[PDB]
Amino acid sequence: ALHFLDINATEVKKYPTAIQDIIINRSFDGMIIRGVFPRDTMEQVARCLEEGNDGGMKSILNKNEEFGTKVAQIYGHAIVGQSPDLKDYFASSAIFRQACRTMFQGSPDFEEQVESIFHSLSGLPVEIPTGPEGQTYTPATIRLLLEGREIAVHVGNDFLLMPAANHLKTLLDLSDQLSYFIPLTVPEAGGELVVYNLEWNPQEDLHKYIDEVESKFKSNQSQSVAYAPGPGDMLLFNGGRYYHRVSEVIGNSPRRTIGGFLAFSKERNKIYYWS
Ligand SMILES: O=C(O)CCC(=O)C(=O)O
Ligand SMILES: [Cl-]
Ligand SMILES: [Zn+2]
Repeated sequence: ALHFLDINATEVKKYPTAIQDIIINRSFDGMIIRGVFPRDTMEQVARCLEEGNDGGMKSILNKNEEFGTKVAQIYGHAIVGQSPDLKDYFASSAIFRQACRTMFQGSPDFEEQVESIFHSLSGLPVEIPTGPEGQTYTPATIRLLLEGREIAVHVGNDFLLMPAANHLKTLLDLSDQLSYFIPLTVPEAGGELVVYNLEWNPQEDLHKYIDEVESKFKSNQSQSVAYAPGPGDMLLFNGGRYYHRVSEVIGNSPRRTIGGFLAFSKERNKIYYWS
């Protein structure tokens, strides 16, 4: 039942209602957009991180050691699992934007490239949502997935019913939250995005959430598709509706991705993207 599209970033303007078709029409569920960022740009950013000349990106690195092998280490705080006050979230968001802008060196700039992609797929203006006191949300976060580590099965729409999304929920339309990511570094094997035909149910603590989803996902039978995008390719899929995960990274070479989420504004006149 799951349908994805394999298109190049040079033909995004040929699909002007893509985001509309996934969220509202539900005619197709995912999109793999090849060559959004060049391979050299992805190599240079990855090299900036591992060497430490990252514009202070390492200062907002969350090892997530309190969890198991079923989560990624993350550069900046992701909205998921944050406390409802968002004080730490908003401070890391500002550090992220600056450090990310520095690493990309406008070759192309991460924020404007991605925004021009979401705008090409909608025809609507693309913005990073603002907090209650005018603070910026982070446009994305960098997920570092080491050997033996994976991103455990979850569904995206569950996140907008959590206390951290209390303010953001009021800015968005009552519809499916899309999920996006672009690999910086890809592993030798593993680190695949496995998407299941299984759907989110409204009436059905991150440590508790991981254990709850896994126990319910255990019983249910579903169809699966696997995607391993290359460095610079965008994977824009209905992560809000469909249960998905990232398989165990095989080999010494780690998996590094820059991504987040996107959903329509209350009046469907704007696109909001964050992490
Ligand atoms: O690989 C990533 O960056 C996160 C994958 C994922 O679970 C998502 O995009 O929703
Ligand atoms: Cl998600
Ligand atoms: Zn996800």
